Amino acid sequence: MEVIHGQPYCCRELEGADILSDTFYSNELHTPLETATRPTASEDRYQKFRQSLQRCR
Amino acid sequence: MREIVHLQAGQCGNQIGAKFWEVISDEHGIDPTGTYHGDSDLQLERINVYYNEATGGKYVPRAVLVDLEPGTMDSVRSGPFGQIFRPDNFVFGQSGAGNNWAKGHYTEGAELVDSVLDVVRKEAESCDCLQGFQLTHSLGGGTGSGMGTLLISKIREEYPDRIMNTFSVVPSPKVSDTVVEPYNATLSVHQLVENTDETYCIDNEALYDICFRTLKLTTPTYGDLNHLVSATMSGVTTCLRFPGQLNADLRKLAVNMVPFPRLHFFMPGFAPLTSRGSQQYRALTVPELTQQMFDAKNMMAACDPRHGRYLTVAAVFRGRMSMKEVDEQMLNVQNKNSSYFVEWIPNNVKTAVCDIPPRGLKMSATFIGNSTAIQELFKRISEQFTAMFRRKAFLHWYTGEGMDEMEFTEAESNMNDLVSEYQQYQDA
Amino acid sequence: MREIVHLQAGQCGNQIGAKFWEVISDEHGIDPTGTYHGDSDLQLERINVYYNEATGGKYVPRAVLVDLEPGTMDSVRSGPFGQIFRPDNFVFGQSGAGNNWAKGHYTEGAELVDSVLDVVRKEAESCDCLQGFQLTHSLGGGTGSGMGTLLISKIREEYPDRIMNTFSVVPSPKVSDTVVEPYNATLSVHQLVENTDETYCIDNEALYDICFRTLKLTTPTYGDLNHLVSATMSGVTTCLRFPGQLNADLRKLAVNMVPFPRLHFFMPGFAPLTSRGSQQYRALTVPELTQQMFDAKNMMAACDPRHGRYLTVAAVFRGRMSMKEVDEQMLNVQNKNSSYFVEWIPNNVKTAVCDIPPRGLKMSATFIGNSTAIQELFKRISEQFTAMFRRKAFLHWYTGEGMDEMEFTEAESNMNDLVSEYQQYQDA
Amino acid sequence: MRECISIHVGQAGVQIGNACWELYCLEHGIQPDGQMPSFNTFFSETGAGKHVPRAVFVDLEPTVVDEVRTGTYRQLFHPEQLITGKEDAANNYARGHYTIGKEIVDLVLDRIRKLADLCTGLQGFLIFHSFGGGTGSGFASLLMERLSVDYGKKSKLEFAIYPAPQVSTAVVEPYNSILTTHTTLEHSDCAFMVDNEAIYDICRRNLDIERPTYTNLNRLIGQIVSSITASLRFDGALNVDLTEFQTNLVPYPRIHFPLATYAPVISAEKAYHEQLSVAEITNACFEPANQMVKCDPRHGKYMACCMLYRGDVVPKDVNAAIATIKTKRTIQFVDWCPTGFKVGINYQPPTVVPGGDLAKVQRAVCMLSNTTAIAEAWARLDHKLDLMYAKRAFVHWYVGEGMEEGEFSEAREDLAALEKDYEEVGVDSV
Amino acid sequence: MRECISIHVGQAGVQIGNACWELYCLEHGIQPDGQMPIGGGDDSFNTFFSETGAGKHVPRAVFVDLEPTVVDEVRTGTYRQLFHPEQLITGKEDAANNYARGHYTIGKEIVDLVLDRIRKLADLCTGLQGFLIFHSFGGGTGSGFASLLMERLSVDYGKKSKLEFAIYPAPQVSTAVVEPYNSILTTHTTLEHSDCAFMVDNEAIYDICRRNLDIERPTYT
Amino acid sequence: NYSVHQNSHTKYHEAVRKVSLKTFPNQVFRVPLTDAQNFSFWRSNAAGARPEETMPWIQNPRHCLIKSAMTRFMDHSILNDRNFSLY
Ligand SMILES: Nc1nc2c(ncn2[C@@H]2O[C@H](COP(=O)(O)OP(=O)(O)OP(=O)(O)O)[C@@H](O)[C@H]2O)c(=O)[nH]1
Ligand SMILES: Nc1nc2c(ncn2[C@@H]2O[C@H](COP(=O)(O)OP(=O)(O)OP(=O)(O)O)[C@@H](O)[C@H]2O)c(=O)[nH]1
Ligand SMILES: Nc1nc2c(ncn2[C@@H]2O[C@H](COP(=O)(O)OP(=O)(O)O)[C@@H](O)[C@H]2O)c(=O)[nH]1
Ligand SMILES: Nc1nc2c(ncn2[C@@H]2O[C@H](COP(=O)(O)OP(=O)(O)O)[C@@H](O)[C@H]2O)c(=O)[nH]1
Ligand SMILES: [Mg+2]
Ligand SMILES: [Mg+2]
Repeated sequence: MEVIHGQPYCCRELEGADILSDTFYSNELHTPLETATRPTASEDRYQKFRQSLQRCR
Repeated sequence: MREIVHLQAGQCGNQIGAKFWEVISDEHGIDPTGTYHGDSDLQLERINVYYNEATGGKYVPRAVLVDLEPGTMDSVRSGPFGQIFRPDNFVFGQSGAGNNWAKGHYTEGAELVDSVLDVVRKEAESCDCLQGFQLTHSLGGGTGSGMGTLLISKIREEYPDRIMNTFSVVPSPKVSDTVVEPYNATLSVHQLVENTDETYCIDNEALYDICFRTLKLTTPTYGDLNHLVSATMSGVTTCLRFPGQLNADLRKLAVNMVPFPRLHFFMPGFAPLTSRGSQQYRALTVPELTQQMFDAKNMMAACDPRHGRYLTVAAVFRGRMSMKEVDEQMLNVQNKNSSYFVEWIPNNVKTAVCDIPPRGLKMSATFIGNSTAIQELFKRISEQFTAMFRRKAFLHWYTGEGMDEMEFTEAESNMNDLVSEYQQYQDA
Repeated sequence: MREIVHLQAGQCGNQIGAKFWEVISDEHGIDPTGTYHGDSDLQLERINVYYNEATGGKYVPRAVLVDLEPGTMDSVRSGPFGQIFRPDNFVFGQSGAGNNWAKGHYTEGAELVDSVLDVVRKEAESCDCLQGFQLTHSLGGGTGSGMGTLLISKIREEYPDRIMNTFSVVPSPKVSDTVVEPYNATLSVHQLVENTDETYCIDNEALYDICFRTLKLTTPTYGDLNHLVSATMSGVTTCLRFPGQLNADLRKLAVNMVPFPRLHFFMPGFAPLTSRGSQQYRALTVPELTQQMFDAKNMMAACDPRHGRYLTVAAVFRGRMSMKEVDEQMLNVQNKNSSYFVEWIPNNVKTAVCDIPPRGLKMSATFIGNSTAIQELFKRISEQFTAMFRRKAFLHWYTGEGMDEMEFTEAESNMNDLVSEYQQYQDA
Repeated sequence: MRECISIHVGQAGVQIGNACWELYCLEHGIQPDGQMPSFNTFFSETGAGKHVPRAVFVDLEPTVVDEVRTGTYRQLFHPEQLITGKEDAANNYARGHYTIGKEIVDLVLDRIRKLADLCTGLQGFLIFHSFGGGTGSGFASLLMERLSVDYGKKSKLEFAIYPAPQVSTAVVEPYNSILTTHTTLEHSDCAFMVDNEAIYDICRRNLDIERPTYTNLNRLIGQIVSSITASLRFDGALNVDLTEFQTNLVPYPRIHFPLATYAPVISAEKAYHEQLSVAEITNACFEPANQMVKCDPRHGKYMACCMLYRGDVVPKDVNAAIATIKTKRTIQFVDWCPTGFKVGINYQPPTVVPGGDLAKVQRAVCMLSNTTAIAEAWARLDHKLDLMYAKRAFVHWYVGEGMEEGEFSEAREDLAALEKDYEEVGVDSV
Repeated sequence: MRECISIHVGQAGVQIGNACWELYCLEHGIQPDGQMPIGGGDDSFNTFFSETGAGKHVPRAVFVDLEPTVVDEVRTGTYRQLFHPEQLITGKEDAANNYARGHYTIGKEIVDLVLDRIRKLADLCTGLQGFLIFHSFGGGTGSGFASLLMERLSVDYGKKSKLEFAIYPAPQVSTAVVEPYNSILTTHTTLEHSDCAFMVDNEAIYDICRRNLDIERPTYT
Repeated sequence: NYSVHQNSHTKYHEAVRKVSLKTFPNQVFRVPLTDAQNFSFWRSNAAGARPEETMPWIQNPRHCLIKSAMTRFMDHSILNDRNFSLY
């Protein structure tokens, strides 16, 4: 369920995968000095990012 | 203005280059949806180097993703930054190669190279001014080594005055990942000592050792591994996307390094790579990055520089620094280590800076080394090829579907010419 | 005050007109109940071109709707935009033509010509200043193929100076919808090369190729099939209805595209065609628009332009766009495709730019092309005709309804003359 | 609007009618008693709210029409529309064509005259007869000879039950088959013909049902004739009227004998396990195992083909389905017809007959094909007569009821000329 | 896209396939009828199953055996609605551990139907990579008719990977007496038309499920 | 299960070929009689009975492959028209 130009659509399936893959999982130690956790660093941040963005197929 | 066409061939390229777009999307402050969200305008003037304009603040990368099977292409469409790519740039066949160079170069590749070439020339013809190409692949299989060499050979005859760079992965000494690795590697290098401008050499076990010892990582994922290659490959092309006190673009880094038209096999490195607990115990200055740039553990290839000599090195520094200390640091390095640099070249060091380091660090530097100790890796591939080829190992899967053994003999002699030339240039 | 009388005979004509009047009602802001609900005054000034007067603040199209069988207009009346049609143009009979050129032109269609001529004369003398007569039909059927050409012959007598545009569906080489199709198309085009002024060849498989390779539609209904022809039909006569900075009506197209009176068969095309999912990665600008108009795969007819040489070319642009790019890339496409143009005509491109776009688009264009590669279409239809006539394969459904054997020979002789005239002018 | 008058003569015709009208009053929502709780093409209207079918039932016996008159259909048909004879023809062309068949043509013709003035635009006749017996052979010819002169140049298409190459339920089968074709040549337009053995092999191969009967046999033919006249009732992308079956499938005046094929013939168990795209029912149409006429198509060459598609079908993939067939080297066509095909699209999905055996599917193809390979069936049907007419078998039942001995000889040489014309037109011109 | 064709031949094919097609619908959410009951997508079953318009998932497997008595329990079991019954091909008599029977006498006619179903499965195949033939070296249908299937498919489908299975006869024991004949006869004509043949021994699994998987009196499970 | 074979062998084989038996061998016998019966006995085939709700220990998130829209279109093309060759 996304809103496009103010009017709601209904989804059946969403983009990507619900889980984070392990071939696209880099630890945060490569970018230590950052201040807002990138969604490729941990699974909770990916889950909140997937909650934030919804797109049908 | 200046503009690089990107290509990703095989599973290795389709993962590593995907991680590269992951790591440079955040450098230019671009969301997965592609809408620009940067806080400074400074990261916006040179977007056109790697991205393409679309309406409403959308930016779309240029990348012709090619592999003979669709599974690894659909894996990267499922990622965090997956929808940025243009779907008509996705080129994929029906059946896989089978980790054989012959099927990736003659059987299936000849029925698919026309379309990927057409998309490549579509992206290159819509260019304000063309500078060069980019390719991520490996020298082990058939869908990354049989297709990448064919693509490079096809590109070279159309744009011969531009520079093509293949960001290749070389076979590992202790443990292999494919049984027919030397057969693929020798034929791939035979097509890479003649066509492309300069390649990079990445070993898997060198990065394994780096994340085990230097990074102190207990469980290194493949993202943890590809992020190193992404950083050391994004650090080279930073002189044409951001200002600097001494900017040195790709063709600048091309004349400075290769002295003779066959000796262009390189070795990268990344300076600031520290463990989690050693952040407070290590100061961050230019000399404490030169201690890691020239470190033998930090080299991403598995040859120790102490068994050979350097011809020229490069060091694309990034950030807050003057360059008395940069230049005097490289001066000290060339002075104290004097016997390991060649005597017939007076100044062996190339330096360049920019004042935009990579995302998440203060200061960084990307080492690049053209050492004469790389001959041992080619020597290893040569006697592995000799050991398999001396009494007809796994050959009929190549011999039965397109070429005879004269091509193998010619490629082996071409490989053995290179080590002899390296030896004759090592002792002046 | 420059009006067009719209005619449609046959199932093709009825359905394509049902889509066309949807497009025109969308452009001029006509509610399907008939009321006018446009927002700007620019849609009101030239509503006279396609519409007439009603009472109560409504508008009635200037279209006659005829078919010999009462089934198709039963669906058109209950269609999506069928309530705007006036009930008095619904003229018809009670029996179908049945895919015969003899049942539409000589016996069954001959007793209905007076009834449709009544309404045609009534709507033609009611205007201020007519310009032309629109006709949509099929050359492979029996109603539109036989009766439509009879209507054309009857109209060219009474109006000799008025121009004529016909939008004809053309047979297929791969598959076929009518078994007796080579016998109707040659007889229809034999009546079309000497009476009409301006003819458009529309193929159905070219539309299938567009909907499957460009539009990327997996289940294309006939509404999406006919919307392309409807868009071309609305884009040809856009300058008569809207202000433009380079005006071009139907007669300007006729003089710029017909150098010799018997060479007036065109290949239409619609510019900004793209897939639904790949819209946001498809930044539309006049370079890529004029690139898309001139491929071989964006043509409404199956005859490939790369095997022939163009004679004259028109391209009517719609929407707010500048003129430097328009003229500059017509210069570019003329000087880069000079091997596909004729040397004896210096400038081979006709351009026109209006200031109003199609509803839902913002920079659209319509490509009209007179090319000598259309000779292969008539060549294959002459081969299909001569492979059936020499055995008298299906002849007796004609000779049993007042035909001659001295009519098929004349039809194939006119076909041969048209082919030889198209071929001769290719030598320069 | 569009119209169809269907005539059901003979035992086979009336029993086929009992199933096709079974289907017809389901496709439109009208009860067995003609009540309703685009239909004008096959059903009339009565001011109180009934629809009365536009068909006549005629048989020389009462024992098949009385079960219609006393069954569940007694309030649907008009009582005078069910013409009843009193003595059968007893498998004689003579009885149905000269003696007793001549007595009740004046009532059947009267009823057709009173059925043809209530319709605004009529354009066809669907005569349901069989080549076997007497009233399906003699009375059908007697009706042809009068409909060809009392109405003019209307379409006159017949559905027949052809004799199988070995299956036959009579001994005078070649005699009755050799004389009806002396009226289905100059008075006919196109003869949609099927046999009975091929449908048996379909019902045991494609359907997993043994010991089939006539009720199961007639529902497939009912589905075939509903697919034929579907475009007159429900609209679609490419409607097909009755007037261009005749001018598409008939190249030469005497060559009008196409086969029939219903593509998705599967059980209710298999329909949910197999998806049936339009690219594979089209290939099943040309499958030799799926023929409803026992004539394997690969000895001969195809002349003209007509495809009738129903339900949720789209023109693009069917276009591609024919596009892959003309490239097949096994399905071989005739040189002088480079065109070959004919398609027609209807939007209504097929409906299952109550208590039936066909599954609830969403697409259907009905394949009508003139084929050179039907000449072998005539080549054995004349061989049967030449083995029978040598010793004058069974002739005294024919010449004893208003027939000449010399008619059999002229029938034989006419059909020999028909076979010779069939061979001559199927040659490659060079 | 990527998928492979399973052919289960003989008892040692079908009794392993009963484990395989239990495990496969256990890995996914595919129910025994095949009707799987918001989030992302799932297109992982395309390697073994094919989706129809009715929502039902049919496996890409053909169950062929000359004997009727050991295939027929899958028509009576749970996976009756899973399979399409035109793949469960049964004969009337077995080969009785004759290579000559299943290779020359009885099995010579069933070939035109199993290749028919193989063509049916391959026409629905988007991208075909491999085959999965589950035969044993012991009996007649697993040795005679399997080799005939391989020699038909080598000339039918050209250069596609044909990976088979083999229950290799034991050193010190055998189920039947004529097995050393049948193994040589089934490896003489398979050595040229095959690409790879997996090798599985019986009592090696018995000692594995005696020592490691410490369960006494093991059986077919 | 009585209604589909009627104590007749021929009716039993017809109902086996047509799939018409209404009872699975889990309700009648509280043990697998046939050995081949044990490869289905735990599975409850009532309507939609799952091995997740009953016995909630074998749950395992699937790292499944998502076929892209481009590959879905390619599959549909190669299935429907053999003459279409995209890329
Ligand atoms: N398909 C089908 N064929 C039938 C049916 N009933 C009879 N037949 C065919 O009709 C043939 C019997 O001869 P008919 O032509 O019906 O005899 P008749 O012309 O009606 O003459 P009478 O029996 O005296 O009424 C048989 O060979 C059958 O093939 C039926 O219900 N369905
Ligand atoms: N452990 C185990 N072995 C089996 C099973 N089914 C078959 N086998 C093996 O099959 C081998 C012999 O092959 P056969 O029993 O003759 O089977 P076949 O080769 O298909 O020949 P047929 O018996 O005629 O069907 C024996 O050595 C068994 O080990 C099973 O369910 N469990
Ligand atoms: N960094 C990285 N290396 C990989 C990945 N996948 C494979 N490799 C390396 O690539 C080498 C051979 O890859 P290969 O299987 O031949 O890929 P292909 O050429 O595309 O078929 C192996 O030594 C692997 O270590 C990956 O996802 N990331
Ligand atoms: N593109 C397109 N073609 C159509 C449509 N309807 C019918 N046709 C074509 O028109 C032909 C049918 O001939 P038609 O004119 O209907 O026969 P007639 O009405 O008896 O003259 C076939 O070849 C179809 O391909 C449509 O909506 N769109
Ligand atoms: Mg009868
Ligand atoms: Mg057995």
